[PDB]
Amino acid sequence: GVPDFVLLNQITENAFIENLTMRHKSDNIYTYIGDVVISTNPFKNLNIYKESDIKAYNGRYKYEMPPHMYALANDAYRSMRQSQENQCVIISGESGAGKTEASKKIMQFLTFVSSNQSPNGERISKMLLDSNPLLEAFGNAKTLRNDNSSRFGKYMEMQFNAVGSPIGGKITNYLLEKSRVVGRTQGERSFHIFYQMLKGLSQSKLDELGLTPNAPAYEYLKKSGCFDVSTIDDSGEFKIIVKAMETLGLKESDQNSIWRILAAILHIGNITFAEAAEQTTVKVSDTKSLAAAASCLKTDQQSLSIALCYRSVISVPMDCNQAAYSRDALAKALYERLFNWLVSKINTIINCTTEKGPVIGILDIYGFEVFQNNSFEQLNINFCNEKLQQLFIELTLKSEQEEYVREGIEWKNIEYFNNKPICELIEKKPIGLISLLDEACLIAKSTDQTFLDSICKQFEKNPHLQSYVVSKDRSIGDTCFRLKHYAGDVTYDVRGFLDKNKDTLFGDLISSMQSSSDPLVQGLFPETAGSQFRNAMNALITTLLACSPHYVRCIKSNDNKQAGVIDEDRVRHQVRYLGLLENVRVRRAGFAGRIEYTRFYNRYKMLCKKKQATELILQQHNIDKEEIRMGKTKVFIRNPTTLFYFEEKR
Ligand SMILES: Nc1ncnc2c1ncn2[C@@H]1O[C@H](COP(=O)(O)OP(=O)(O)O)[C@@H](O)[C@H]1O
Ligand code: VO4
Ligand SMILES: [Mg+2]
Repeated sequence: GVPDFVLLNQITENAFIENLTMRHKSDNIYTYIGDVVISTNPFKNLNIYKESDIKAYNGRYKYEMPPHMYALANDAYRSMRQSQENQCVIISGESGAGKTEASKKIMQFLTFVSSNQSPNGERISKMLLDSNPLLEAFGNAKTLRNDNSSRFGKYMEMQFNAVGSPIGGKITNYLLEKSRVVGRTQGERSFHIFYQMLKGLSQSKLDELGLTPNAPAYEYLKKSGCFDVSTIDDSGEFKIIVKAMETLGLKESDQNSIWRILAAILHIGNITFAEAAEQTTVKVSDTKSLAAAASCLKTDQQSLSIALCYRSVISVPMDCNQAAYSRDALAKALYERLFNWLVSKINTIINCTTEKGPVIGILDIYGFEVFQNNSFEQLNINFCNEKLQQLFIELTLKSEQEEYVREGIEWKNIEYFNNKPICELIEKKPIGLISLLDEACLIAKSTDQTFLDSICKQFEKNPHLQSYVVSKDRSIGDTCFRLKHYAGDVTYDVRGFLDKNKDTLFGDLISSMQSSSDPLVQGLFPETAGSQFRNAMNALITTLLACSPHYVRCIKSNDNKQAGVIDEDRVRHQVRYLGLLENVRVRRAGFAGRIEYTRFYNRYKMLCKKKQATELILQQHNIDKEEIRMGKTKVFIRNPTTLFYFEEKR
């Protein structure tokens, strides 16, 4: 087809899709838009990620070779080495577009050209890489959109020294979908590790844990009714994780310490409750499970039981519902903590505190998703994709253009459709979705329903937000509300939004765990999830705006994981809401590089005959000014080549 869309004959959305479909059908996943990498999920292995390929793109310039993920990594690395500044790769795409795999191809590259033979160098490399399979086991799950699906945001920072060697790395994780442990969409599956452990551990360790090799045997796992995935090999996979556990310094001592907690969560899920017609209170039925759970958690079986059936020196009995609620709340707290622990545990072996040096961050977040029923989790994941989208725009389209005028470079303002910072605004500060939901949590009387009314009244005079009430549209359920995201409309069900945002665990349950003798358990137990995630995101965004950007934009080829197939409409939608066309457009009318003035002077003199300098150097080198415009403080050079010229002459 045609690499880099700026070279499209006729710059039109249709042309764009035609070119993209053409490439994809012939296994040409990658295409450029000038430094930006556009990739289309192949849904099958393409033998193009071999070390030889790594060697092929290493050092080379973007034009010397076919568009490839590596060219981006190579630029990021070289730039870091050169300017000695921090780089960051922001990868975007819906769920299943292929962000997780791309972020790994990027590391593979860096963690290789970066080392050499240096066994020490490639040693830590081995560690940074093994961290992926490890976290993937506890943070990924098979949703309906993706068999792998990352259920947590991740920002991986590659640490190098001035010389350019891998010295370490630190991982930053974002709000995990812990609710997936106790309940999920039928057809879907819980976190991998659970299934893999059940088919990986020896019948010995299994019995010591009170477990039976069979997912159906457990409540939490049985619910969604799905225990296998043609795509995944649980048994064989578990062996990999365990290797990784050791490569990261988690001997069979730690491994077992972890296994217990997972086994405990599994047992907790089988605890049933009965009407304790004795006073009336509620009591545990499937006692043996309650025994096994307390057995693994290494705590007093009784204290536990009492924590599940009463509140708090005064103990108020609770119904079969509040009991089941607390049961699930406990399981969720355990996993969330265990996961957060696991990352810091890794960060301990990987994060270099000694040396200080340049860093290359890689962003891998949960992509935009829409299901039959969307709840609190989806709102956050999507909100997070909204922010990321807002960032691309602020950089890639708004920023670049806004300069062209500010410098005074005759510019035909190319209007990038939706600016979308309005979908953020509708959910961050005073009088915003999560801010209302937050403040509504304070009023001990309000309920999910009363909250919906706030939103519906406070807004709906504001686009992006609809409801059956105001916009008399039956599509919106009676307990739901429509949100017009940048990537399409989504309908959230307010049910459970309060207790989800409250995110509370009663002291009785906490104390019942602290009372554990297992060093790990008690280790796990030594401001609304919403407002908190809101901070994490704003923090993340300010840090990404402190590095040199490199963009990768993944496009989901189709919703059936079909290799070599394009979903015309579906892909056309993405291409549109992403603003890729308004990119090729800008890239055209615009100029390749806009090198500042004083930076040209104190750099390109030798070529020159002995902002005044700027001009002189060009005139004495002949270059159609229809290729360069003089700015108030920066110079502009339309095409790449007419810039390679000067630089290839040094
Ligand atoms: N480059 C690729 N080569 C082979 N399979 C791929 C590639 N990119 C994505 N996939 C397939 O798509 C699935 C989903 O990709 P993934 O990276 O997990 O998406 P995301 O991170 O955006 O949810 C993968 O686990 C894999 O089966
Ligand atoms: O399914 V993915 O976009 O990792 O979330
Ligand atoms: Mg993923």
